Amino acid sequence: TLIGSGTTYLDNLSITELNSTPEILDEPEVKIPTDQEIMDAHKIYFADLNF
Amino acid sequence: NPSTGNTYINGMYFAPTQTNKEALDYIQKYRVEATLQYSGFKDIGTKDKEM
Amino acid sequence: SGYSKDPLTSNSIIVKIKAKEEKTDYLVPEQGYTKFSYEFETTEKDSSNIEI
Repeated sequence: TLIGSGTTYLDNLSITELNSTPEILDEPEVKIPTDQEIMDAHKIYFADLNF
Repeated sequence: NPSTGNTYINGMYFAPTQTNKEALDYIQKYRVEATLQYSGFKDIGTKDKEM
Repeated sequence: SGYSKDPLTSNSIIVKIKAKEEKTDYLVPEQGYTKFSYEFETTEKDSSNIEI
């Protein structure tokens, strides 16, 4: 609906289908870890034991 | 137990020496208070020895 | 880098770069133009302002 008054004018009204194909276009740069993330990455461990 | 290797206790021997034969045949009933996996520390009873 | 000149030979110039490793460096501007070409290094993409 194009309800709106004030004696304007319209011409060449269309309905066109669109295309879309952008996927990601960018990635995390390098992402070097810090000493604390390296240290906290080794908190949970399991020892393989021999009885 | 190879899943979470823990080495629970089955029992304890007492070593025979040349100078403790008499004092070992004298004792029985061995009251024990140990720590359990759940409901940790408590008295678990009094039972005679096994030999 | 850049080009520095002292039309009369006088006191030095102090260059302080602070991006990751703060550097100390002083040059002697000659009567003509010579370039200095001091280095630095960025370190996370989430760090502070680089201040030259």
